[PDB]
Amino acid sequence: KLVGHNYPVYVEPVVNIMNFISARFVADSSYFGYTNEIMIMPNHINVPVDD
Amino acid sequence: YPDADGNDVSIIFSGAMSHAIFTYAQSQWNKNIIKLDDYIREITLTVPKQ
Amino acid sequence: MDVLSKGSLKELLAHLEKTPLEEAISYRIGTVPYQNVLISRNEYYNQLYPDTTSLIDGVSREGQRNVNGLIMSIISYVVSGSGHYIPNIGFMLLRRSILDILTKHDTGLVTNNLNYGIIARNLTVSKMNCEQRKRMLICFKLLAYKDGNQNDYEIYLNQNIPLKQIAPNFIPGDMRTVIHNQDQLAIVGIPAYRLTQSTELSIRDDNAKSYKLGYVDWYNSNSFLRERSEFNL
Amino acid sequence: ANRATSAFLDNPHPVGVNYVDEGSRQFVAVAELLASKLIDSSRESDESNSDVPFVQAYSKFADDNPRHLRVKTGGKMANALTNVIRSYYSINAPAIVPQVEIDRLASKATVSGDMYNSYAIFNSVPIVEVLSPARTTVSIVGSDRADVTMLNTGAGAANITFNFGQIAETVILKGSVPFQLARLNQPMPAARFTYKLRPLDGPFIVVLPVGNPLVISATAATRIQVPLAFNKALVESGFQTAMNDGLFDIQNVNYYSSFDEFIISQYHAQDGINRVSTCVILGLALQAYDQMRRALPVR
Amino acid sequence: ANRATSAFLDNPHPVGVNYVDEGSRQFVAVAELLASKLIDSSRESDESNSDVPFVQAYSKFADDNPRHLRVKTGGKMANALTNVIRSYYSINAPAIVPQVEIDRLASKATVSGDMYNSYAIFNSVPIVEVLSPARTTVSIVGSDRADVTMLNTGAGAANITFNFGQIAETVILKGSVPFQLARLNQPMPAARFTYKLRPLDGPFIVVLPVGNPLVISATAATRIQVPLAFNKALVESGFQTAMNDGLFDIQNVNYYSSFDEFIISQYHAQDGINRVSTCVILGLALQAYDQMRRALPV
Amino acid sequence: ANRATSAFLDNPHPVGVNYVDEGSRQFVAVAELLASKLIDSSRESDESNSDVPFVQAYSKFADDNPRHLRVKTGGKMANALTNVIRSYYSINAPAIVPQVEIDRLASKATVSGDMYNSYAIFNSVPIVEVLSPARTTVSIVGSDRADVTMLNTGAGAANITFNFGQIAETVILKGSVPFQLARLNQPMPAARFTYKLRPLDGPFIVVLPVGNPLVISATAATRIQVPLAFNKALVESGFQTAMNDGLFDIQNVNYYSSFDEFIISQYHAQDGINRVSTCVILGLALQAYDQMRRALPV
Amino acid sequence: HALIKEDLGQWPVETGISLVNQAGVFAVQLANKLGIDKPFVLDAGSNYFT
Repeated sequence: KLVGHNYPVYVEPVVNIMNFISARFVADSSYFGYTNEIMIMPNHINVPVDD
Repeated sequence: YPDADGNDVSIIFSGAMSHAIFTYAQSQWNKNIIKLDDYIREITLTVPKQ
Repeated sequence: MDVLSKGSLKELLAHLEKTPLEEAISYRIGTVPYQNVLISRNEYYNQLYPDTTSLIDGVSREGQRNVNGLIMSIISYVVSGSGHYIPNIGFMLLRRSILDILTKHDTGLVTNNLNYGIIARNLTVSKMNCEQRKRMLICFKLLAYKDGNQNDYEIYLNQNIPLKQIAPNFIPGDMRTVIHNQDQLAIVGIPAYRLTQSTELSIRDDNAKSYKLGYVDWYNSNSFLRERSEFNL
Repeated sequence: ANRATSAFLDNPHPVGVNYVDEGSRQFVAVAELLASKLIDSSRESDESNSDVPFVQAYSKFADDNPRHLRVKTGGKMANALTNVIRSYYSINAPAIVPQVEIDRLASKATVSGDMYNSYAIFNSVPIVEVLSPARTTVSIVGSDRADVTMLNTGAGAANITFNFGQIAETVILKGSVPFQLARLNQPMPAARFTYKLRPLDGPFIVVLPVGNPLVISATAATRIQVPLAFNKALVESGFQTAMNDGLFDIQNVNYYSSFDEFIISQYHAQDGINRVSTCVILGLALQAYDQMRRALPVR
Repeated sequence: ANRATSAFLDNPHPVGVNYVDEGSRQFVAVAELLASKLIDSSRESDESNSDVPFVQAYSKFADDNPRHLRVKTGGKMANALTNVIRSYYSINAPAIVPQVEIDRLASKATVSGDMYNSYAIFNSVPIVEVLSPARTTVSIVGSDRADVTMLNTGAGAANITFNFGQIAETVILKGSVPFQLARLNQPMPAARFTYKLRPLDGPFIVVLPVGNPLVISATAATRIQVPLAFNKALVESGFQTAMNDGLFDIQNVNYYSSFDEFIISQYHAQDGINRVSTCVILGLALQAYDQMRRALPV
Repeated sequence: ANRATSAFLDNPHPVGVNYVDEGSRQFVAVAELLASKLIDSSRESDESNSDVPFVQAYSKFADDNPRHLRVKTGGKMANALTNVIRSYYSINAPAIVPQVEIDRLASKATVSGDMYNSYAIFNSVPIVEVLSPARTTVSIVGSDRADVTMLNTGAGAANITFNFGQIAETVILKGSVPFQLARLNQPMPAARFTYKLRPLDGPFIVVLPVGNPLVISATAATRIQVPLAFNKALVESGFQTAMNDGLFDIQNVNYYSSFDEFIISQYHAQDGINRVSTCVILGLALQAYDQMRRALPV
Repeated sequence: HALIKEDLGQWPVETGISLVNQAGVFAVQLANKLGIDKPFVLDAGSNYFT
């Protein structure tokens, strides 16, 4: 019943708000402190960085 | 500053995500705030004809 | 909607005093009247419903540029709620009240040549109800007494016997007649609860039904919206 | 000299000049929005075996509660929508919907009646005229894809003029056999299968050798400004539904196979720019019509 | 006298009579509903960068969790959906799916298998017969847009009789050059480019002048009751998929270019109203087949 | 022995060889996902009377917040998408966009760049050649529906050879009159209206009687591997907008009426397998172009 | 050097657990922090100095 429940046409606004925050959490990860890629390198290698 | 209607618009410095989440929440609640006359019209359809 | 709500002669005359001629003239181009048309009434019939268009429908129609067209536009507003498209009448004339046009010589309009029989035929008096006919006869009496044509109005009533039975009992220029008048002239009023949101077959009946159903909503909300634009003029 | 023209471009009847103001445009947009809710609620009602979703949507659409004894046809909103559709199609159709009813029905939902937010692409190929010499036969067939069959019986090669309307953006020509086409007063290129043309450049000339016939297949693309809610699939379905119900049965009007033929034909007439705006509003109205009739069926 | 007819209207094969009850109709509706969620789950997977929305949708459809070892096939629902499609096309195709399996699959989701909620417009042009006199050539080609090319080599003008049947509602005729058309026992009007006709009115006579050939383009619109979930774009795609996948390769059956041609041909056959209901259910089944197979190719 | 061939199959121009790597494929898939949200936010904003959904969607697409006095161009992503479409069409088009910009834009959203998840059916008819003997005239018209008109003026019946290639899956032949068709060096069957053939079965012989023209109508279906988000309605709209905007205008390139004809022509050319892969990526890119242009009319 | 930072808090995520479940749980807490979980209207017209 939980799996097969369909969203009602007149959904409560709180559901829409939470879906908006959930979408932002996955789409914009840097705002919330996690990323999908890291790079580990030795110090003697010089790479351009955000200055 | 005032808008075309009587609402007051605040222009402030704030974060992008806090602005998006707050303003979107305002729109969702504002959809269900209706005038009393429109509310009376909705009830009259439900109640009997007299 | 306001003009159709008046139910007494003294209310109707009071409304015409405050209403400019602009409200009796439409700025919509409309369609030519007296046209046999087929309209869709799907609540009742699958086929198209024959009907004929007329000036006393609730929809604006093209009007002539003569004086006859302006008088017909005034009467149509009283009996149907909408005027006709007569372009570039004049700023000075449009500011004058409707009663000023009908009952005063300062306007600059000449209406002595009007034929009351022709005007009635152009307005399809045969299709008008008792309330509409009484309103039309009020406009004729006001025009007749302004022009000194009191005898012609009486002779015209003699020819049309059914119109004589419902003739209003008021003499223009006498205040006593207006005070004691007991006529009922309300086309649109607060509906009896039995009225439903259903269509009507004829063009006239449906448009009149639309005004009746929307009167309750108009009554509650017209004052604030009028004041929101009227203030700071 | 012989002249051949597309059948659907001949004599476009005038369109209505009423219900094109800002308030009337809002009414059409509201009807489309409320009809979409009606068609969705009927799906929910069927799935859940309950009339609650349909009663809520029908009451919003028709301002009345469904009753078992009566017949559900859409109410006053349906009556106005069908009668305004006839008004758009022809100037002979009357205007019988009062402005009070239009204003009342436009207040049901808050939308912007802007018909120029987006664009749509229409595929009718306009062939205004094809001019051929005495000893050549030219036949034009089709609207979505125009096949022009040409046969030369004279001794010498014939020059045949192709005139496409100035409105269309791009025309692509493909022949059964390679042929030579060039602009007026321009050198003839080598025979090739496919040509891409802009009709605004000028009339085109096709060289026909004596012998086997040459068939040219024409396709066109034109962009017309439309509202964002425009859906060509729904608009086309509504156009055929209106024709079958007899909504377009008006005196001294022309009939078309699709809405694409209608909008392109009216564009190519004089005062076409004024005519297209009314046709777009009619397209949205037909979209609302199709969704309303499918939700409320009559056998 | 020569007779010309549309190629797609010739000899419609009998359709199947199984799986057309209330229980089987809800099975097709459930398959359409659950196949739609299978396609929509792929979009949800991209947003969350996870395969758990697709796993949930596949498990409901196939009664089993997907495995990386094997190709996703859809399970028992896919096997049942494929077999009922075969049975709908021809009476000779076996009805191999048990009722109990249809019973169980129809209980997965709540639906009403009512196929008369809405209507759809089908654009195939039925030309039952074109009767032409001697010394005239008539060629009928096309289904969505029928082009009729007529040439007369005789001394005088010839009369051509057009019969569009009784099922189609509206037929529009457009000519390369203006021509004259009128019903039986009616005066002939001035030459005009476009004619709007109702096939129920009767046979139509066209004057064919001697000289250059005259070509008439025909477009038709027919309304057939269909369920609310019908989508012509998805039904047409499913028809091509089923034909390529060999679901219609049965003995003594006819083949059609589109579902538009298939449904109109059976409509115009004798006692054709029986076939229309079965063909509509097949269309909904093909709509589910198109979505299920696009999500799970095999 | 005269030879007739389909117009759109003639001389397919080479396609671009850039922006086809795994990193570039992710950019096209990301643009399609972000453009789809852009068109959905615009529709929601109009009804909801609040512009917050559109502002968020535009910020993701353009990396800059919308401004009232500035044009809604679309940002770097819109410029990048326009130039990549130019490179796909021809090998002579320059590759302006650097690889660094493509990689930065592809990181905005996470979406699999897989272009072999699903399939789409294409309806162009590949008549490679129609071989006819002397005293017979053959004309081929059309791409979606191929119309082959044959007329025999000789003394005896003639044989016309049909070659439909080996790429198309099924071809359905309909004739204005019943006709005989059989494979090469195979016994002829009895005349019938409709033939369902497999193009790989081989070249087919058609017996052409003497005196009356015979018109054969051809319909084809081909299956090509495409990403699951592929929508044929949106790709076709993007194709025509791309041509009208003029970014397909390069020297020595062939022009086609639809994306259906464009992809089938490249398939039938030499090394058609490699060409088709680039065409699919172009189709998804055109799908994003249509959605973004409609949302932001520039 | 100066910079502007938007601090919405730190919300660690786990790789094994589904992100949608974690995003939804974090969504409830974020809505409560911003005060948008219940029906509300903004009253900020008085927050000014002249």
